[PDB]
Amino acid sequence: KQPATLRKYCIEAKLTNTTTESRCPTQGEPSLNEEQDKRFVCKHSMVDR
Amino acid sequence: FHLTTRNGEPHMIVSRQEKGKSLLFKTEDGVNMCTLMADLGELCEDTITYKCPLLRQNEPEDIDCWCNSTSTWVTYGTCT
Amino acid sequence: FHLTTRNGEPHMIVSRQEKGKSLLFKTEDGVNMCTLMADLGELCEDTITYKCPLLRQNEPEDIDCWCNSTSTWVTYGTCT
Amino acid sequence: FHLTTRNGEPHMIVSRQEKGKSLLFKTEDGVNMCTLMADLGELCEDTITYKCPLLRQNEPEDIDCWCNSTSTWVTYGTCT
Repeated sequence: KQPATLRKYCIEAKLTNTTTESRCPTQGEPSLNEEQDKRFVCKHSMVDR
Repeated sequence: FHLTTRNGEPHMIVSRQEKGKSLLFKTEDGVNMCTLMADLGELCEDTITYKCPLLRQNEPEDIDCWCNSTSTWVTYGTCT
Repeated sequence: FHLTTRNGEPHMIVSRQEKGKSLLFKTEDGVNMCTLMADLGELCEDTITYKCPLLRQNEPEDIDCWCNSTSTWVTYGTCT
Repeated sequence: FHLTTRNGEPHMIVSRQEKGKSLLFKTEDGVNMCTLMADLGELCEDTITYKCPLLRQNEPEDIDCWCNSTSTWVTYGTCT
């Protein structure tokens, strides 16, 4: 009866409000405030400009 | 399209019926003309949002959105 | 755009400068208005060709091209 | 930008606010127009300095700076 829950695994998800930000060569790493919102998945990369 | 802002910068919420047409909106610095060349579909939950750079006498490369007077953010759905 | 045919049916060769504008062409059954919402780029070797269905009082779904009076074929390049 | 010299040749100290604009400066041989296409950032300790070749009716290749009347040296910082 009511045994301790160890971990919840998500097995299916959806994505919404995808947002992109980028800076020119020389001007450091860009950022988005939603990068501080735990409900978002984010990635940092480099791209030709 | 609905004209709003994102951190002081102009933001365009573009709907489906605007695909293929020049986007014009007045700004203190004159009239701004952004060009949308985007998967542009119906406005829904699946949005994407990104920036349309200012481009002065330069050919566009690796982009499908750009304005010629003032950098603008754009948002549209991909649904159909 | 260049208006030609494909097996008796109207065919539209759409160039880059028409992105975002209503496509109109006269036909025995009145004036036809196709709507192109497409990766539409410059006319080149990399073409794609497909059909724009007739849509009477129905919302479009899973398509980026449709006409409202007579089904039409469309062709455009993807180059930039 | 500050116009100075480097061994008899004109030298341009380009600041951040000039990114994207035609660089013009008078010279005995008429008006010189250099084009800067550079990582151009804020003037600081991390400078780089190099030459912008003269280019008469030739397309530029493997360069981001060139003038059309008199070869010029250019210097700018990379800070941001």
